[PDB]
Amino acid sequence: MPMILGYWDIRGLAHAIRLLLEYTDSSYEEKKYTMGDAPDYDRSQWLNEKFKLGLDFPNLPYLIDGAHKITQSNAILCYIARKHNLCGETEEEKIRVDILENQTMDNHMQLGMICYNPEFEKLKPKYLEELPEKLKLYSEFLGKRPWFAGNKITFVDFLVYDVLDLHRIFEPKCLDAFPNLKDFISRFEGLEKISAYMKSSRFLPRPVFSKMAVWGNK
Amino acid sequence: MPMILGYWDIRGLAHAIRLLLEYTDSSYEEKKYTMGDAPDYDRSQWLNEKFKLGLDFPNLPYLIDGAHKITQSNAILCYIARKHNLCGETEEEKIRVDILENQTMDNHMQLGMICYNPEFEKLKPKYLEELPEKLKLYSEFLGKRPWFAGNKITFVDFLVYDVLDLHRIFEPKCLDAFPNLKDFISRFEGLEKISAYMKSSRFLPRPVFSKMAVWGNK
Ligand code: NA
Repeated sequence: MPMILGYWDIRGLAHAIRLLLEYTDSSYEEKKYTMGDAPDYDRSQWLNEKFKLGLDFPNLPYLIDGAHKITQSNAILCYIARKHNLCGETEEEKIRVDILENQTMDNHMQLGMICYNPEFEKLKPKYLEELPEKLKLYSEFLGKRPWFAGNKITFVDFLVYDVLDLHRIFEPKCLDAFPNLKDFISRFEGLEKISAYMKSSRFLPRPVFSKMAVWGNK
Repeated sequence: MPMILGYWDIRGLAHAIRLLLEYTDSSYEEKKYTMGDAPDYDRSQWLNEKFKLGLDFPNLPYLIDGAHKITQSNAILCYIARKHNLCGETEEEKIRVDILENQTMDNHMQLGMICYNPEFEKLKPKYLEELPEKLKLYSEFLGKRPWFAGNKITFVDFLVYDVLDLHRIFEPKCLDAFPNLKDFISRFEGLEKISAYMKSSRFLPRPVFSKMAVWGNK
């Protein structure tokens, strides 16, 4: 019965999924892949079973729940969310969820691109220069709402939390100009099932990225 | 009052949206922004309006429909699709829709990455070496189904059509090994409203990408 979540033994793209699985009290186990160390960074464990699990578009992370085999982190989150009415009910909520689902991936991928290239320190200045405007848009989108879709928490709160928390690790002061984002993080981490998970042995906040990353590899 | 689709005067990320608006007999008009040529690629036409349209995360394309102001092309597609029950009904359809919404963006962005890269000619051979396996995944996922979510067309058929068609422009023979994908294209282009639109003066198949592209800029 327990679902299987497959991913590298890192935080990465599985962080929001792990948090949502824990928030919804879902029964799951993790299939963990380990990347080899430098200089080769072997990925054989995944690449050689990548095509042996019945996934339609093999990729990490994946979720196996009975006959349902899902890839793409956002499709995984949506699947879990539908089981728990975490998807937005009003048309307004649904639009906000769809926008943020795609926007959070853009901003995550932009950080991933800066952290996997070797000129990271050469490219980091322009990134931090353009970062406050990115966070301001999140802060203004939230405004006075408790959650990003409106009055009710949805799966995109888990995506926005991950994006925000990644950046306060990346730059510790980046949220100081945005008190409503700091309060959002405080309220998210204070949710009973989330707080219990973050204080448990399963909590895997680091490394942020794979061994292949210039930043966040450890 | 027609909806407003705003984008560059190219095919780009708006193709699937244009096709879906046409299939659904939507009332819309297009706000076309023109981009300057190299090396500056002037976008001041967009920049002078970018923050004055009510968009939460200003970006192109956008869709304005009364009070609803939407960015992210997948969010735009979902908004139009919900008006016409084109998002999938059963859980099984919804999973396939969710996977494909994100998978098609992945493959779209992977072609965009090499076509916008200055070393395009250096990178093309390996991309073409890996292309058959990518398309095989779409062919095996479709199987003998008429549409990608199952027995009824959904908005992700428009997304898959665009990615496949982009690649037969890029590599004309690339679908030859996959008859069910060729048949799918025939079915998509054989929809009455798509057929009429493709013969219309509104059809805009080229340029594939923006003026900044190395491949597909004209
Ligand atoms: Na939808």
